[PDB]
Amino acid sequence: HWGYGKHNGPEHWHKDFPIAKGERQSPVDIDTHTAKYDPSLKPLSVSYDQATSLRILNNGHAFNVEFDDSQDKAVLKGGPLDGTYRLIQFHFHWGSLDGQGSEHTVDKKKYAAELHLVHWNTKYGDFGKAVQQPDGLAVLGIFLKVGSAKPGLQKVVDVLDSIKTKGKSADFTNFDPRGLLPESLDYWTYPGSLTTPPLLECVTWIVLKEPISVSSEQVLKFRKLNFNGEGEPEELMVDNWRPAQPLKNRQIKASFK
Repeated sequence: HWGYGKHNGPEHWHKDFPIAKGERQSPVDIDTHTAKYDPSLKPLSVSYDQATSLRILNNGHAFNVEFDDSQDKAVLKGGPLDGTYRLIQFHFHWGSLDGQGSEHTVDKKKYAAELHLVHWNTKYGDFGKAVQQPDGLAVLGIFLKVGSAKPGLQKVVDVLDSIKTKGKSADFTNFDPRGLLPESLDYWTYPGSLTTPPLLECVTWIVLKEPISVSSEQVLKFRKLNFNGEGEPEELMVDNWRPAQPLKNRQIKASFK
């Protein structure tokens, strides 16, 4: 099955998921000089005060922090979006080295990691329905650089030893995702896709301009995770990122001049 190795990595995915070569694939390089300021784009509204985190899961590709999405508790609105998008999970993509790991790039620059806060459009009723719609998902992408520690990330880092291998989960209640946001909500936006199979073209991407900083120790703990299940040969969970895909007939818009 698909993964990030030589024999099952991003260059192979098209054989099972032909949309991999589609018209609105993600991630992309964000060419900052060619993105256009769109003065009509609204400020984002990130309403996470009532968020209810539930669990953290190593799914063999990344780790997901899952939320209760059966009510409007943590929602994203505004910006390029029409309607209300509920937070379902967040996860990260990261590298084996500090100079790679992000999925999106900025003027070809790779960050050490990238956080995806995944939300679905409540007009479609459930996540599984939403991924079948061109405006089904809104993903807030946040770059990570290595520097000072991010205090709001530490509770996530703390629990990773409990979910080392594929299929392990742990209770993860009362986590506040507001602690993962940068100061500014300035963003780029474009229509794209899931960055993992099934690669469905259902995402409005909202990529924040300002990265967060995390420490060397925090990222090193991400890199101790395993792609494998317990009792299988150890393969470190690193370099779980898809490279930039062709922009094709898309324009990236900026919320800021």
